[PDB]
Amino acid sequence: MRVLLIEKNSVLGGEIEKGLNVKGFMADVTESLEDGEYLMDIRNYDLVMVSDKNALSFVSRIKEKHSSIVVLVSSDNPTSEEEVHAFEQGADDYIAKPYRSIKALVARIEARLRFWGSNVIEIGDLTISPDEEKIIYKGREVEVKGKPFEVLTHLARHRDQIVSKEQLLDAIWEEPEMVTPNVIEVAINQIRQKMDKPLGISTVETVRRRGYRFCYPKPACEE
Amino acid sequence: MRVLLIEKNSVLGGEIEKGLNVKGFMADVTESLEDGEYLMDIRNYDLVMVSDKNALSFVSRIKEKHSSIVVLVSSDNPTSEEEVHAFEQGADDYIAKPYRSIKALVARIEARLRFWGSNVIEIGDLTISPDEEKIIYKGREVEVKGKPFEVLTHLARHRDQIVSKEQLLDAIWEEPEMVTPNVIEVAINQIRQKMDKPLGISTVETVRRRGYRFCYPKPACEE
Repeated sequence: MRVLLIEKNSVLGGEIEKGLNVKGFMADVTESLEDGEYLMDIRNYDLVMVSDKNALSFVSRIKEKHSSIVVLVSSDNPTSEEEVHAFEQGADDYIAKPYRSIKALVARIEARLRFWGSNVIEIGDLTISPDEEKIIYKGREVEVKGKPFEVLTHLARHRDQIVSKEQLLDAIWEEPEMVTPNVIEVAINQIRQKMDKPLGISTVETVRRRGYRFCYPKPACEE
Repeated sequence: MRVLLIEKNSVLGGEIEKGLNVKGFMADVTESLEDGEYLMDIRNYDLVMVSDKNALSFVSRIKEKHSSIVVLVSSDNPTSEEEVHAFEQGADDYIAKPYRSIKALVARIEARLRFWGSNVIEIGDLTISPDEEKIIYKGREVEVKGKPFEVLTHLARHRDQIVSKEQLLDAIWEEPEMVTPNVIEVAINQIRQKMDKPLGISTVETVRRRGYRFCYPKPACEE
């Protein structure tokens, strides 16, 4: 996890840099959104913090381009106008720039995410965390954010149950996504040729009785 | 949903009372927390807010006695010492008592709770939401957190699956406790009599083989 501090004043970024260090978090200082937009492109950050007034525009694109991320905007003018705009535009939390006491700022970031990590589904050595939008295989952590991984998260949860072709559709989409008609055909034959490879364990059965039946692998129950 | 506003000043708790009401929310004003604690024990609330300063100890147990609830404490003295103690003691958010502009406070309560409504399991007209810890039957929402509640939600998720008797024993009582592999007959018998009463529809199949099997109602299909 990394923290992004978009501030032109290196002095204020200096104190915060040694402020979150106590939590063992990494801090990054940038100038205008341009440096933050170009710097974040090569590296992703868990906490997106920016004290720039044009933050409303930046957080707006960060919320839609990456809603699965935290945003902490600041402002030396905590007025009711910026308060509603911060939550309406798309801000996870807003702190008065003047900083109540540094530890007050980081403290809010700490309670926001201390352990940072969770998982809902767990089968064998494979662990899928749909709440945190994160898939793990063989102990390998991989991020997800697209239609190709969307289905991967679908069977990840509704596993161990019957799955018809219409099931993936209504569980994913087709018309609204302007996808190519009959997407279940190429999407399932490939996802399987791409899933059994990395996992190495089969967990899908094809039958004409209904469609595709997903069954948990050999007893993954602890001995 | 319901909102709880504890404030010794009826004038301030008054404006808020009729403030968020415009959003179509329900709210009640009380004096000391004693009234709120004696009023909430008989009625449950989703948003529990308090402007009392000695609430630190109260809001603290609220998270313990109700970690699945929202907590909004206020304070006419926004000091870094109270802020850290607010998140440390047990507060989801803290607002400077003076209120930025009422609507500003309600806006934060709305964004945090706009639609509020989800369910991981669904079947026919019955709805069950274990993540939020709540059972819904015949369009009636009811909260449960006793010993025989998690067991009901347990078979709700593991629906359409076979489960042995011992599994249930270690499912709710996994930590070392006086389980004595034999009380299951009592817990299962009590659940069967406590589940059919409310849900006039059976959803559990009892079979001497293996143990108890869970499946959706037999007449669920229109046939």
